[PDB]
Amino acid sequence: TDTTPPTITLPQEVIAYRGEEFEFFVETTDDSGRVNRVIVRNIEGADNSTYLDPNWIRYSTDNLSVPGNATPANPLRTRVYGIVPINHGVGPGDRYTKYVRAEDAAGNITALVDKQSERFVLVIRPQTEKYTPQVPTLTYVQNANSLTQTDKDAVIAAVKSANPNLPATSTYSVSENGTVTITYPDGSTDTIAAAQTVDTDRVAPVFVDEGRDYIFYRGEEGTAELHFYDNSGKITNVNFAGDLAASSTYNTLLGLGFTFNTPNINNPNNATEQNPLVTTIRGTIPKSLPAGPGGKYTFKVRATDASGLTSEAKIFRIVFANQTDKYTPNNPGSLTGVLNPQQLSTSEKTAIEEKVRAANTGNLPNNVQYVVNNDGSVTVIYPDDTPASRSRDTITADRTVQDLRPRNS
Ligand SMILES: CC(=O)N[C@@H]1[C@@H](O[C@@H]2O[C@H](CO)[C@H](O)[C@H](O[C@]3(C(=O)O)C[C@H](O)[C@@H](NC(C)=O)[C@H]([C@H](O)[C@H](O)CO)O3)[C@H]2O)[C@@H](O)[C@@H](CO)O[C@@H]1O
Ligand SMILES: CC(=O)N[C@@H]1[C@@H](O[C@@H]2O[C@H](CO)[C@H](O)[C@H](O[C@]3(C(=O)O)C[C@H](O)[C@@H](NC(C)=O)[C@H]([C@H](O)[C@H](O)CO)O3)[C@H]2O)[C@@H](O)[C@@H](CO)O[C@@H]1O
Ligand SMILES: [Ca+2]
Ligand SMILES: [Ca+2]
Ligand SMILES: [Ca+2]
Ligand SMILES: [Ca+2]
Repeated sequence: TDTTPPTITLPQEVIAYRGEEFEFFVETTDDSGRVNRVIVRNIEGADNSTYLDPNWIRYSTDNLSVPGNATPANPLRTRVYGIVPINHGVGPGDRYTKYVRAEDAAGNITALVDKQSERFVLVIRPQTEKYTPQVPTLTYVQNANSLTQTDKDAVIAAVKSANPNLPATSTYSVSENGTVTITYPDGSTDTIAAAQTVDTDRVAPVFVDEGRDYIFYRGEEGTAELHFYDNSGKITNVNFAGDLAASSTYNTLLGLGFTFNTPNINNPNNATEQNPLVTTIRGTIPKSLPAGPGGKYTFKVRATDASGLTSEAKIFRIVFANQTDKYTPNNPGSLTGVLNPQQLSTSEKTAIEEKVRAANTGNLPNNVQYVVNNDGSVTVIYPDDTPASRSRDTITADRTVQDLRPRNS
């Protein structure tokens, strides 16, 4: 008959964190295939004892005392689980050696032998041994020895952002110099040193487009996109009117009807090199301003970061261009026969103008003017043309006129 007790397989050590749920499994088999009892108990007590302390160590075994419940293929599974109290000690003696016994249906029970038979040690550790926080992105501040509440909130946010797997019940404290204390729910802590959380902001924002000339064609609306970034990733102000000369130029452009829009100025993380802050300048230089050496506005812009560092005044320009600088007429698809190449008739001029018109729809402005000259060359006058800033193209008479005079006999 069966004289062999069941075989019990279980972890020798189970680390359980203070405050948290723990669970592990004990596996029991027997050659009979049936196990009738699995017991977790204190060493103390008579052979029949099932007294077990602490009260929060719990166990359960589904399928007890069922034929076929304890085979090698399908071992009997006993769950050992509980919640460690939040105020349990985590000292070296905060451990429990408890004994697991099993009995088959023939009554064979595993022997209970102090420090030798089947047992586990449940070891209670602080939550900080489970969690290792990651360093945040550096927060750049005006004074790393005296953080503002805004600085501290930013460090906490950057620590929480880099630590999505820490307990949600974890609290964060930032000291005057940026040292971060993370307090887990059991009162254990981690520290992130100030060197890994904050540094002094010593670099003013950068105007990426310093020195750039933005071309605006007279009489056509244009835009200029200006880009800024800071080492902190944040700009708080862009200032085109930092002194009298700058202000004058700025207000002159406003006077022409331009707009300046920097929509992300109040957003966080609005100004990195990869994703810079963008100021868009939109407007039209009217034709009443001529192009030429003086046909320009030289601006000065400054940008300030959240620590109060303001860049030097940095130059960019708007430079005016005539429309002829961006348009090139297409020649007519055929020449027009002329009886007298030195003096076209009205009908010949009309025919040329029509061919030049047809060749240029979709290319030149719809409000260009064509003047067919007496020799059949065509003056193209763009709508920004003025006496002070002529804006024109010429199509030569070899591209428009074909002499029809016969050849001698
Ligand atoms: C009460 C007594 O003297 N009993 C002895 C008995 O001693 C127990 O033997 C166990 C091993 O079989 C352990 O060595 C027990 O020590 C520990 C443990 O379980 O590891 C030490 C831990 O530090 C302690 N944990 C805490 C938080 O204090 C636990 C705990 O007090 C108990 O597990 C109760 O939950 O105990 C040791 O106490 C053994 O020596 C037998 C031999 O026959 O004689 C008496 O029964
Ligand atoms: C208008 C004025 O006299 N402002 C002076 C200021 O002198 C200005 O300083 C600017 C640099 O910050 C430019 O050098 C200004 O010159 C230009 C320019 O912007 O490039 C010359 C251009 O030809 C002119 N454009 C047109 C279409 O006439 C512009 C334009 O007049 C201005 O930008 C409008 O404000 O100006 C230069 O004039 C400087 O001298 C300060 C010192 O306190 O005093 C006034 O603000
Ligand atoms: Ca057996
Ligand atoms: Ca830790
Ligand atoms: Ca900065
Ligand atoms: Ca042209």
